[PDB]
Amino acid sequence: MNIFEMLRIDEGLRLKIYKNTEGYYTIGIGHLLTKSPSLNAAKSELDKAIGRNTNGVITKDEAEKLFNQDVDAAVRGILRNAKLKPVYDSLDAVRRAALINMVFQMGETGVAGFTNSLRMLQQKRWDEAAVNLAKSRWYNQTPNRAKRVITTFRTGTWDAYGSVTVVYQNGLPVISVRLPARRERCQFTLKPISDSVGVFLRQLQEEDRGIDRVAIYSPDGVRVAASTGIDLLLLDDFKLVINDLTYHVRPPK
Repeated sequence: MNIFEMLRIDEGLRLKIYKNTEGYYTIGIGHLLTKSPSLNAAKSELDKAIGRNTNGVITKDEAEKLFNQDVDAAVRGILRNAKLKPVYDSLDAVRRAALINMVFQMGETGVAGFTNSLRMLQQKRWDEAAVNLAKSRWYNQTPNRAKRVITTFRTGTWDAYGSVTVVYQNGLPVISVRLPARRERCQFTLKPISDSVGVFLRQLQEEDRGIDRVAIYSPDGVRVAASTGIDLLLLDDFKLVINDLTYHVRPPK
């Protein structure tokens, strides 16, 4: 787990233009296009960012490239900023990623407005920061995200985020999932030919009382049919949604 997997979870993946929860036009993995309320302003901005005529639509490659630029921008924004850099340099990798997340969501300047929180973080005072961050326009606008980001600063662990990975062992695919607020990782061995998506999903549910929703989607956000055999599933990437969160899974081969 790292900054890129973390932001994938927080931000999801969309190949069409959409309104985020603040209601601004966005695409890709959390790429804000404009704060303008015009959809043409937004299509216009997209075309500039990609360097072609998209008609509001991009490819998975274009999303990852853009995402990669935005993260880079966010790190370079921290290093150029005089309030942010000291804090960033004091922090371990996991807490650094929490900060970059914040910068990525609300810019260099919004984040430097958090003078007390930042001081507390520099001073190693993890709960006092957490409590303080928890009282902010940020937390109010996007509380679920903010809680996750705050838990990362509080703890210095990846506990608020989850996981999904796919590995072969004996020629069988093995899927491991660590859920948010869970110490234990859990794994699932499937039979490629005879097992299907729905079988795997029912097992996922069976494993934890805390799961109220599970689904698989293509990267395009189209639901994969439950009856689809696991061998077909693993020919490409897919999105596994578990409660609120989405995990972009990238099987080998």
